[PDB]
Amino acid sequence: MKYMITSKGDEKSDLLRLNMIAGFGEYDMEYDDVEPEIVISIGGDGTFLSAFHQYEERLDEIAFIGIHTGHLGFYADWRPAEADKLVKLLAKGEYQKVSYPLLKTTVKYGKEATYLALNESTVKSSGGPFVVDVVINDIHFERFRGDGLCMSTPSGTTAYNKSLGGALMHPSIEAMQLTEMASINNRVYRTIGSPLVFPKHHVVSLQPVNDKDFQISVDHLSILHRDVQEIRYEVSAKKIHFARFRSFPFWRRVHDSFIE
Amino acid sequence: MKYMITSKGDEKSDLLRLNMIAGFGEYDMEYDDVEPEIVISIGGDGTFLSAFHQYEERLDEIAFIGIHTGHLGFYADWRPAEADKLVKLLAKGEYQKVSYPLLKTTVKYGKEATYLALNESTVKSSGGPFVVDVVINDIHFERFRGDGLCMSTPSGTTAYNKSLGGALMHPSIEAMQLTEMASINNRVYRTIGSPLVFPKHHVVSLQPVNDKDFQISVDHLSILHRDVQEIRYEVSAKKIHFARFRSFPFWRRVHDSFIE
Amino acid sequence: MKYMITSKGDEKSDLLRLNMIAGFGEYDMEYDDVEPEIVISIGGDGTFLSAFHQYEERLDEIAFIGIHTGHLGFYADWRPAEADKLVKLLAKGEYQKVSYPLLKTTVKYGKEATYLALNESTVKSSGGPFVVDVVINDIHFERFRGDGLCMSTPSGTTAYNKSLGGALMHPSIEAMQLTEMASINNRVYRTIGSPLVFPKHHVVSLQPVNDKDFQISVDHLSILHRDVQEIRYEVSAKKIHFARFRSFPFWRRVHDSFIE
Amino acid sequence: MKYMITSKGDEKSDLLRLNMIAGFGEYDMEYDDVEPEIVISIGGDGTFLSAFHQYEERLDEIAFIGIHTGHLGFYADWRPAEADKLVKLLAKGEYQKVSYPLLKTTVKYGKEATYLALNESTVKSSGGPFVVDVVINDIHFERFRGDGLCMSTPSGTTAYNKSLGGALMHPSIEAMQLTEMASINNRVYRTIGSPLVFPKHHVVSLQPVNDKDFQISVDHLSILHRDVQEIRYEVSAKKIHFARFRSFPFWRRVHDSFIE
Ligand SMILES: Nc1ncnc2c1nc(Br)n2CCCCO
Ligand SMILES: Nc1ncnc2c1nc(Br)n2CCCCO
Ligand SMILES: Nc1ncnc2c1nc(Br)n2CCCCO
Ligand SMILES: Nc1ncnc2c1nc(Br)n2CCCCO
Repeated sequence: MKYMITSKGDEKSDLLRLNMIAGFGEYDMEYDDVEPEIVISIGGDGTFLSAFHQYEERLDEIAFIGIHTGHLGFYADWRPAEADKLVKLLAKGEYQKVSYPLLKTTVKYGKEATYLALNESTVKSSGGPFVVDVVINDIHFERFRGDGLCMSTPSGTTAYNKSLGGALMHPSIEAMQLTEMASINNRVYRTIGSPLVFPKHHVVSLQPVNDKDFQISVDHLSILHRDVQEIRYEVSAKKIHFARFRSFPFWRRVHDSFIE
Repeated sequence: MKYMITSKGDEKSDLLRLNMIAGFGEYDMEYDDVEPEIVISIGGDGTFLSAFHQYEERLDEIAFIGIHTGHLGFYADWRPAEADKLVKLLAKGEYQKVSYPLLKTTVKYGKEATYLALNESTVKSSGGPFVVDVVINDIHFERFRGDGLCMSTPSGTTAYNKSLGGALMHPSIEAMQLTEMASINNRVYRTIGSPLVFPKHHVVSLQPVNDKDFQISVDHLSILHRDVQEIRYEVSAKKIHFARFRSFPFWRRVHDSFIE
Repeated sequence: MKYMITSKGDEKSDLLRLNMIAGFGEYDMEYDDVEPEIVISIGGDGTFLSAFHQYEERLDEIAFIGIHTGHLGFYADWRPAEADKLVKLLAKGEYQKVSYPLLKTTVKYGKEATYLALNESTVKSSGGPFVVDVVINDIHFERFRGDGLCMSTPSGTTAYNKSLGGALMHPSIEAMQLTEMASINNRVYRTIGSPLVFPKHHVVSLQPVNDKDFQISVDHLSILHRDVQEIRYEVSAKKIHFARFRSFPFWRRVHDSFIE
Repeated sequence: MKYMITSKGDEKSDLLRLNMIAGFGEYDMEYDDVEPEIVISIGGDGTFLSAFHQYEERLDEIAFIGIHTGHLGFYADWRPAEADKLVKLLAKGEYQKVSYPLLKTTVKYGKEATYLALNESTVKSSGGPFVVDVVINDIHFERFRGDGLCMSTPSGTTAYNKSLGGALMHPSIEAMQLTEMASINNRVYRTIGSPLVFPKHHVVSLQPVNDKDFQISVDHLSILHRDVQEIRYEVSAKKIHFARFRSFPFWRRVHDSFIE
C-alpha cells in the first residue's frame, strides 16, 4: 500500500528511515506522503504527535506506528532493532488495528475554530488573571480562578495531565479528564480541586468573566486567541488507529516509563 | 409491588417512614422486607449503604431510592418534602431505572471470600508496615510501600477516593479507580503516585511480601483477614439499580455537595 | 510625623483616604509622600504591595499599615470602621512595630539586577520547555523540568505558594520556601516534589541548561529577562516593619481567610 | 570517656560493633551503657531512633553518631568503611557538636503523660471516625475530619511528613510542621489542607469532639490512649546532640536519599 515515514531529523532517525524505505522497496509498497495508508514515526512521542497532526483529515484511512530512537515513548513504543521485522509484517498487511479516543476542542468568537488533540488542550490567561466559569452540560459548575485548566485524552493522561495530579486512564475508556493548574481556594473563590473525568457526549465549556483573550494549546500548538466567547470540550467522534504489531500493554508501557 | 423502608433511627427519619407507609397504604402496595421490589432509604448515604448491603443478593430485583433527612447525599439525593410525590409516582410504577457499576473484591487464603462494594474497598496493614506487590492483568506493576490502597467505584469517587487525591468519575463509566495512601518514594521504593483508572475486565491483584495479615474494608465493613494470599479487584458484572424520579445530574449533585 | 496614604482608586477607598487625612489634620502630622514615616494602604493586599514597592529604599524608616475596603487581606487586615481609631493612635505614636522577613532575588547576565519580594518570586520559561539546574549552597541538588518554580517569603506562603501545595509558615520564622510548578517525573527526570524550606544565609541558585531566557516575576512585576546566567535566592537582610495597632494573630488571619 | 554501641542485631552490624569496641580498647575509653557520653548506632535510622529513646533523659549529656550498614539514612549517615577513622577522632574528642530540635507531646486525661519525638507524632482514631478541634495558641482554628494528623520535627520532615505532602525543612530551623491525613472537605466540613509550620513557643492542641480514644504514635511507639481530654504539641526546649565528624549537609543528605 501507500506509506510514508517521518523522522526526528537527527542522524540515527534519518538513517533508520532510509533503511526501512530500502527494506520496503523489497515489497509491493510505494512511498506516498500525500495519501498514505501507513504512517511510521521515527524519533520520540513528539515526532509521533507531528505525524498525527500532519494527517488529521485522514485518520480513518491511516494506521500509525511509532519507533523511538531515544527513550521509550507511549506512542513511539517500538525499539529500532524491531525495524526489519516491522517492515516485514507491515508489508504483508493482515495486521490488527487498535483505536484511541480523541478530544475535540471548539473555540467560539464574536467565527468558530475546531481542533483535534491527541494528548490534551490547555487554557491559560494572556497575561493577567485567569478567570473562567465552568459549565458542564449547560449547568454552571464553578468559577475557576488560577493559572489555567487542562483537558486530557486517555492516552494523554501520562503527559501533562500526570504532572497536574491527574489520574492515569486506560485508553480503551472513551473519556476525557479535566485538571486544575494552581487554583485559588479561599472563602470567596471555590473550585472542586479534584480532577474530573467525563464520559462520551458530555460537553464542558469554558466561558470568560473579564478578559476574553486566552492562550490555548492543543498538543504542541499554542496560540493566543482573542475575543473568545466560549471554549467547549468533548470526546471526539473520530479516533486514531494504530497498527498492532504485538502485545505491549498500556500498563506495561506505564511501568516501563515511570517505575523501572 | 412489594416494598420496604429503612430508617436512620432518629426522630425525623422514623416519622417520615411511617408517613410514607401510610401513604403507600392508599395504593396497591404491600410491605415486604424479605422480597421487596422497591427499597427506600431515609437518613443519609450511610443509611443507603446499609440498605444496599442488606439486599446484596437481589440487586437485579430491586430499584433503590434515597431520601436525606440531613444534608444532601450522593445516594440519598431527595429532600423529605418530596416524600408524598415520591410515594405517588412509585406506586404507579412505569418509572425509569438507572444503573451504577459495582466493585468485586475477592480474597484468597491458604478458602475464598468475595464481597461487593458500592463505594470502595481499602487495604491497610494489621499494625506493622504495609507492603504489597501490585499485579495488573498478571504483570507485576509496582511494589507498594505505605499506609494502604483504595479501590473505588465510579459513584464512590466522591467519598474516600476524593480525600486521597483521586479523580471524580461519572458513574455511567464502567471503571474502577485505585489510589495510594501515604506512599513512600525514595531511590529504592518507587510507586506510580498517580491514581489509576481501570476499565471493565481488567484485574488488579495485591500480593503480600512479608506480613500476610491485612485490614480490609468494604464500604462500612472493616475486617482483619489473616493468612491472605491474594486480594484481587475488578469491576463487577452486577449493578445497582435506582428508580429515576426526575433529573438530578451527577455533576449537579457534585456541585451542590462541594461548591455551593 | 511625615505620613502618606495610597488608595485603590475606587470610590470607597478615595473617600476613606480623604477622611483620614482630615482626621490627621487635627494632629501634629504633615502629609509627605517623598520621605514619609508612616505609609497607610487603603484597598486590598495588592494595594499594600504597591505601597511596599513604592518605598523599597526606605523600609527601615517606614512602618506600614493596611486597611481593606473589600474582603480581609493578610497585609490589609484592618476594617474601614477602625480608621478613626487608627488615626488617633497613629498620631500619638508610642506604638509597637513588628517585622516580617523579605526575599532577595539576584539575576546575573552576560550586569546584575537585584529585587526585593514581599510575597514571592517565580521563574517560568519564555515559551519553550523550562529546564534549570537547582544548586543549594554550591552543591547541585536537582535538574528541574516543568512549568516553573516559586520562592516564597513567610507571609507570602498564603498567596501563590499555597496554591502550589506549599506549607503555611508563621512570619516570625526567618526562612524562604521553594515550590514546584507542574514538574515532570519519570525514570529519567527526577525532582524532589516536596516543598523545600530554607533558613537564613542559605543560597538557592537556578542555572540554565538550554534556553537562557526566563519570565521572572517579583510580586506584581513580571519581566522577561534575556541572556540570564544565574538566578539566586536568599532571605534578605532587610525587613518590612508594620505598626502594631492591636492583637491580630497570623493564624487567626489564616482562619478568617480560608476557614470561616 | 564512657561510650556504648547499639546494633541492628544482624550479622554485619554485630561484627562492626565488635570491631569498633576492639578499636576503642586501644584508647582511654570505657564501655558504659548506663551513663555513656557517646552513643553509636549501627544499622539504620530505626536503630538510631531506638538509641535516641533509650537515653531520652540524658540528651544534654550524650553526642549521638549513626552508622548505616544498609542504605544511607538521615541519622545513620556514615558508611561502615569510616568506622576506623570514626573510632580515632571520637577517642581524642575535641570534635564539634550539632543540635536538632525536638517535639514535645503532652497528653491529658480525666493524669498527664509527656513524650519526646525525634521524627513525628501522629494521632488517629481508635476505629470509628476521627474528629478533633484544632486550637492554636488558645484560638480555635478548625474542626478536623479525616484519618488523622501528623506533627513533625524538622529532621522528621524527610520521613512520614514527606509522604503526606509536607515540606522538607532544614533542621537548623526551630519549628514543627503539622500535616493532614486524608481530610474530608465539603460544604460543611472545612480544613486548611495546607501543611502548617509553627515556630518555637507556639502551642497546638487537639481536643476531642465525640470519641475520646485515640491511637497516638511517637516515632516507633504507637499506643492506644483512652479518656483523652487534650493533646498539645510544641517545640521542645531539649535538643539532640550529634558529634560532627565532617561536612555532610542536610540538603546533600536529601539529594542522596531521594534524587540520586
Ligand atoms: N502521551 C504521553 N505520555 C507521556 N509522555 C508523553 C506523552 N506524549 C508526549 Br509528546 N510525551 C512526552 C513529552 C511530554 C511529557 O509530559
Ligand atoms: N459516595 C459518596 N460520595 C460522597 N460522600 C459519601 C459517599 N458515600 C458516603 Br457513605 N458518603 C459520606 C460519608 C463518607 C464521606 O467520605
Ligand atoms: N500574602 C498573601 N496571602 C494571601 N493572599 C494574598 C497575599 N498577598 C496577596 Br496580593 N494576596 C491576594 C492575591 C494573591 C492570591 O494568591
Ligand atoms: N528522619 C527520617 N527521614 C527519612 N527517613 C527516615 C527518617 N527516619 C526514619 Br526511622 N526513616 C526511615 C523510615 C521511615 C520512612 O518514612
